[PDB]
Amino acid sequence: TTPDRVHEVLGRSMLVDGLDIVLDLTRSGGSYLVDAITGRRYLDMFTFVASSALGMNPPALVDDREFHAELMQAALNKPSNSDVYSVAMARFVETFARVLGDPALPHLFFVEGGALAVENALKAAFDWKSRHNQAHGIDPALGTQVLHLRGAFHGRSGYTLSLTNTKPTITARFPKFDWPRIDAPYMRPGLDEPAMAALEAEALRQARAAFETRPHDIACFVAEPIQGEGGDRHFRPEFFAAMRELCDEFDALLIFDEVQTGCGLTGTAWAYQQLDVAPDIVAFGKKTQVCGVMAGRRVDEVADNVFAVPSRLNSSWGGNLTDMVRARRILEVIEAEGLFERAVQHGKYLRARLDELAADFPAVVLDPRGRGLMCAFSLPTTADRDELIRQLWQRAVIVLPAGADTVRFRPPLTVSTAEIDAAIAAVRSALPVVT
Amino acid sequence: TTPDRVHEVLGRSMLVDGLDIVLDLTRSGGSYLVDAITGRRYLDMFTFVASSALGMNPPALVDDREFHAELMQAALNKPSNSDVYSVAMARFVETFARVLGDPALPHLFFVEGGALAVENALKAAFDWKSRHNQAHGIDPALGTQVLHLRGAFHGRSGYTLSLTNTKPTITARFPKFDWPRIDAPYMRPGLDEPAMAALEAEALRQARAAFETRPHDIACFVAEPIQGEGGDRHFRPEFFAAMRELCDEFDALLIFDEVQTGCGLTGTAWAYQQLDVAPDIVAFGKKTQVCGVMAGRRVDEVADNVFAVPSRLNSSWGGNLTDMVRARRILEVIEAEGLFERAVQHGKYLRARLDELAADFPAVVLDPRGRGLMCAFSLPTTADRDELIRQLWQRAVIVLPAGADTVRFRPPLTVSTAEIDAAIAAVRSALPVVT
Ligand SMILES: *Cc1c(COP(=O)(O)O)cnc(C)c1O
Ligand SMILES: *Cc1c(COP(=O)(O)O)cnc(C)c1O
Repeated sequence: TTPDRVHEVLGRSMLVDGLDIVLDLTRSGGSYLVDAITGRRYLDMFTFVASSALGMNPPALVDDREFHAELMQAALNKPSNSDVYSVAMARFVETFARVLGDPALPHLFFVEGGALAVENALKAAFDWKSRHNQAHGIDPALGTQVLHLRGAFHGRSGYTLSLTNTKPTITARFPKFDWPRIDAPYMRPGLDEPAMAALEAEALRQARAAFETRPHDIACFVAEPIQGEGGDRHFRPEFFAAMRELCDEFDALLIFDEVQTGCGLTGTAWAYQQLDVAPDIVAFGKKTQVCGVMAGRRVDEVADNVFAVPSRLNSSWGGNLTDMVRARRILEVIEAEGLFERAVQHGKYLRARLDELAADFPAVVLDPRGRGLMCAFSLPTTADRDELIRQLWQRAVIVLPAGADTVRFRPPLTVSTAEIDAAIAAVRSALPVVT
Repeated sequence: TTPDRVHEVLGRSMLVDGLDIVLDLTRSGGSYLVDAITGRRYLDMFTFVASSALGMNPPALVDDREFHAELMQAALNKPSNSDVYSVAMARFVETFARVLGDPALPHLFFVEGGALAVENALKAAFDWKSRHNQAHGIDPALGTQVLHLRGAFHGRSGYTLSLTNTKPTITARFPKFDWPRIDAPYMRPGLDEPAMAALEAEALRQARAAFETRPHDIACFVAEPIQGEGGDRHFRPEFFAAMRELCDEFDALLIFDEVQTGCGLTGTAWAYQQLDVAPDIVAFGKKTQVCGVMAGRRVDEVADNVFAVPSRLNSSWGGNLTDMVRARRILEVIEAEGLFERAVQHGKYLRARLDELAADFPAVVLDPRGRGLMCAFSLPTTADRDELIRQLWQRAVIVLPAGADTVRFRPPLTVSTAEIDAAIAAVRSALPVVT
């Protein structure tokens, strides 16, 4: 099978709606994807839907002969880490705890897939609430509902389909639980402090109303600290702090879905660290390669919780050992090279350029925004947005759409300022064409 | 981190309830796991919960220098196969279709994880039923329920938690849909043809009753062709053939969950091929490394089904590329070495030995059964069963429990008759001790 036959071969078995290239696995490197058909290089602001921290074939992994041996060792087989432990696994878990750990959240659980990471956070919360109810004389059949936001994306699995509400295509015709959903009071341009406070107070009102009309039945509140797929919607720290207080008042856990924001993209290990809100459970994935949850805070108040009792949470594999070994090495690079700090500084650079774009194209480049390297801007209509992405593609720059009118940037943590300049130059070239 | 410190390090972050060994990734081979602490060798009848087809470090993979290069290439990174295609991916898909494909089921979809494979089969069915309803003047809000069996195990995710019913520990305190569940008419010892027919007719009655009391609302019937976790319960081909007819009468899809039975364990690619029943959708995983579904038959009658319309099914990664590359090579070994046929012959050998065990220990070794290499027997009580497993462990043989009183054998497809003899000898030694 040859690069030029890839789309034909796949097309016999599956819907083939992806990018028009064939990935060269060997010649791709850093912030560049190589099309194996033409040899053309593509500037990567997409990073496998934000799942690549270092970009392709990072030198620290490719040149490391000892790591090669460890990776091969892991890659040849696929143990069930659920019941069979290894040195390779233990090294990963200890470096995860060191680099990404929170002392308040000591319980770690790993699984393949971001939606299932979120599901395990939910299951922890369902169990916690039922048992907390039981211990205080409340019916243990209560504690089965999930408070969540409009415009949320938490995945495409049985429980997360009841939470995700972006494109109808994702959720239509699939059975859902009737769980309480509230307005998302995200920052928008031309809203001052009092205006934002009023917006938040209304979501808070709706949240409080949900807790009071469904007594002892809401197990948790789940949120993205910054909504990704819904359109890079950012929230003030004040909103989540108010939600944190309200969750505690009604004995509900706070879960942050950091599958997209996590592992250094915003400039810290986790976006929540910048919002000064302490969650009870964090779900992670994408850049971490292996997915899962970190849990603690109020979780430990229920002694027979899901992390203390055998066989409550499980999967056959307990995550992919190859992913663990690769992630261990990635985390070591992040720590050794100070990549979180690099994300803060280069994020400030990218944001500044998007502000300049807004100044030069004020009716077209709307609402430039970001935290660290997680940046975006919007266009007047979805047609403009879709056209801009096509024009960037022709110029060999890969970016992703979000929501109705957003273009999002997801560069690797190792992106250089020259590479950011190249992406901005491509946007400047394309804009007169779309107008 | 040293082998003797593995359990200590992991114990700081997670519940450590697995096997008492530390896996030596390099020295393990074939039907033997090596404990890195002692160097003791363990006879493997467990195969990472039936997910390993060839056992550890098979020579055809370890000695193949070209494959090493391909595997390393895939292992260094983790592309989103959902939107970025590669030669490595296309080679996998084409060899999967060749070795495991069914001409009636041309639609292939891949995902990480067995439960999510089953969930995607369900989602295909929900969409199919709603749209089939709509096209025949029936309310498209109908078609949201799943007919399933008692003692079923389909996973631990949002939708499969509503199906799985083995140990209460797996499902307790998690929100479920109220879906119709019927008795499982599995073969048991000392039941003749008429007795079995009577048992099946009763399950059939219950199935028919479910279809009639929930009109147009049952999207599919899902089953394991042989129930694994529930206790290796086998069904006559007559039962599923009757279910096949009944599904067609009420316009519902038939889904086989072949995550445990699949990829050659029973002697054919899929267990369903031996039962002479044609499903509409098959979910697969474990031995396949990448998980997913094959779909066709009645699925294609709805033109805008989930395999024809973009973005209805998805995950970020679209399965693990390292898993695909390893699976491609495994499938090539299976095909080149005739491993399906090897499973039939060695399965007959194993079964014969378990019959001899039943003859020598008639009050203790109960209900010897199996299809190909998927074999089991039961003990009088769960205490006897648990003790037998402890006694086998002391003798360095790894087997798994199932249900209340079953011991299951899950050898690799490459198991030799001498290795089967060794496992049987260990059982013979242990039995007088348990009695
Ligand atoms: C994409 C993502 C998920 C789902 O992860 P998958 O691996 O595709 O299942 C969940 N939450 C957020 C915020 C995500 O970005
Ligand atoms: C174990 C298994 C699954 C679940 O697979 P996971 O990878 O653990 O999610 C589903 N169905 C059957 C029959 C299984 O054996």
